[PDB]
Parts: sequence; structure tokens; C-alpha cells
Amino acid sequence: MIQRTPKIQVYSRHPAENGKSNFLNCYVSGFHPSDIEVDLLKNGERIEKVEHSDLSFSKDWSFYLLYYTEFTPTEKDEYACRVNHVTLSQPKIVKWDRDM
Amino acid sequence: GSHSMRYFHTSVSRPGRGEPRFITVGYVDDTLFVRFDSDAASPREEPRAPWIEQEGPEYWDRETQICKAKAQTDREDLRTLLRYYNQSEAGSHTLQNMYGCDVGPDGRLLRGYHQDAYDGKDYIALNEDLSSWTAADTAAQITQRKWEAARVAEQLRAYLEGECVEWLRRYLENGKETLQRADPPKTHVTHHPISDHEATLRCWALGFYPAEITLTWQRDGEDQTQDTELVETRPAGDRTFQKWAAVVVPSGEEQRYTCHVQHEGLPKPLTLRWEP
Amino acid sequence: IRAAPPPLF
Repeated sequence: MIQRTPKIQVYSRHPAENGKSNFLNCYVSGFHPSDIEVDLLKNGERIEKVEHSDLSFSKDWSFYLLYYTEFTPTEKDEYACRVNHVTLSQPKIVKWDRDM
Repeated sequence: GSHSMRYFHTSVSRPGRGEPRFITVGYVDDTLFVRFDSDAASPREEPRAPWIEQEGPEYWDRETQICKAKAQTDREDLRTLLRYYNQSEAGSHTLQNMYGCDVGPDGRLLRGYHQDAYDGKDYIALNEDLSSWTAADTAAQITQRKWEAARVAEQLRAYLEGECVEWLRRYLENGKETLQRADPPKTHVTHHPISDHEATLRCWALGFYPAEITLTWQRDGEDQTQDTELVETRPAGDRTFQKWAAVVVPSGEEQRYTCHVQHEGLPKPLTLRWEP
Repeated sequence: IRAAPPPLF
């Protein structure tokens, strides 16, 4: 049974500007099987009411999803995306970096 | 230019947790326009782009019937595959199906597709001839024999040459304001000190549509392929896409480094360099 | 517009 572990990108829709409203995205791709758990975190805690795209897949059959939420970035607030998948022995947390 | 229509389907069994979940989406180029999810409270195919909303009740009614019909055949196929592969009924399995067409600038068929994958592996695919099959293994060969016996490829060929092409043309016209507009990338180069001896130069493309783009770094005009970190092209959430390419550069050598951008929304490829 | 589903596997 083939398994492919997620690529994970965490990033904003628009270039980040402190105190300015934006969207926080977590894009998970290249994975199989399709069952996955994705949370967006604000200062280590899970943000509620996060939305996601409908399941679709690439030419190599691997899956991709986008998870997203409205956010207003600030100097000090830390954001992240936490991902669990069958391929991971523990959930992976990828920190938001405004330069990536 | 050239354009494509695709429908994507995925069924995932979940023994002990009800019937397989079925999700299908349709795209024209990189624009989602319809969706159906069997776990939705009252499942119907729903519009996801404004230009399809004008389609009438007969349209929506037939699309929803098809979605439900395909969901059911996927469920039966998933049972069949446990037999073909001598598998337990205990585990979760995945069936994926894609089909659609590619058309040129004049709208004529370039290529049609209809292909299936079980548990992330190729199962059976319609060949480019639209008349013959590639079966991945002796299991798929059983399906091939049945489908050859029922002349299934002829039926798909007729669709792919006919309705697929004709309705893609229709959608391209109805959604001309967006589907026929390329948004070029907004591009810039950033510099990120790593140590006293090197820094990262990151070449950004933002806000572009469609998704296809080439971002390259050269050093003294030699491509830096093996040395460039290229992130996957990623959706911004507003229809547009983003991408970046980065190189690690010895301090003082930044001007030997040029970023090259090709997008269909650009008249000429761009050349960028870091500007302190 | 969608195609009619093919036959069973």
C-alpha cells in the first residue's frame, strides 16, 4: 500500500503587513492516502472555523488541499499549521514565516 | 490559447463508518467550477464559478444524477477490487478517476483522457487513440476485457470528441472575462543573510493566473538548476497562484545572479536581479 | 458537462 507524505506550505495570500487583514493559508500536497488532519494555530492554539477546499488530485494522483482563514498579522503573534497523516510518526508543525 | 476541462473523482471506503465518501470537482484550466460531496447534508452538484450559474435546472439535475450514479459505480467497483486483489474487507481503499479534454486555440480536440487509479496506483487508462486501453496489471486486464467486450472506448471517444469539446467552448465564452484573461506575475527579488559568507536571494512571483510559470536563477548566465530551491506553485485563494525560487549566494556575488520569469501573461520573459 | 459513467470494473 503506497503512502506519500505531505508537502506543506504555510503562507499569506497578500504580502504581510502588520495590523492589516489578510488570509492565512496552509497548502498540503503530494500525499496519499487522502485522509489528513490540518490545523492552523495562533500562538500555539487551534484557530476555529478554518475552511478548506474540496479534495482534488494532481497528474500523479497525489492529493492536495488548501486550508485557510482570515487573519491580521502582527509583530509578535506566531502562526503555524499542524498536519497529521498516516506517514507521520508525530504531527508536523510548520511555522509561518512572512518571507516564505 | 489552449484550454482544458477535467473532472476529478475520488471515493474512499471507510468500513464500519458507512458507505464510501465520494467527492468530485470540475475544472476549466485552473479554475474550479463545480463540486459534489456525498457527505454534504443534501448532496447536489453546486456551482463554484459565476459563469456556470446561468446553466438551467435541466443542467443541474442531470449533473447531480450523474454524480450520484458515478458514486454508486465507485462503490461497486471498490467491492470488485477487493476481489481482484485478494484483499480483506477491513481496510480503507481509494478509487480515483479523471477524464476530460484539451483543445487548441481554435477549439479543436488536442487530446482526450479517461483514467482510473486504485490506492494511488494506475489501474486502467484510455490510450491517446481513444480506442484502446492500458491495463496496469492482471487485475485491470479483467476490466479491460469487459470494457473491450462492451465497446466502452467508442462511447468515451464520442463524448470526448463531442460534448467535452463543445461545452468547454461554451464555458470559455460564458466565462471569457476570467477564463480568457491571463494575470501576469508580480515579481521581485529579496535578500536574506544566512551568515557572514552567504545570503539567500529569493525570486518571487505573485498574483498570477494561470498556474503554469517558469522561474529560473542563472549565475554568469548558467542555469543554477541543481542549486535552486523551487517551491511548488501554490494557490493564493483569490484564483491566483504564487511561486518562488531561491539560491544561496556568496556574499558580494549577488550581481552574478539573475532571475528569469516566463508566464503567458507576460509579453517577454523577465530578467530580475537584487536591487539593494 | 459530464459524461455518463462507464460500466463496472
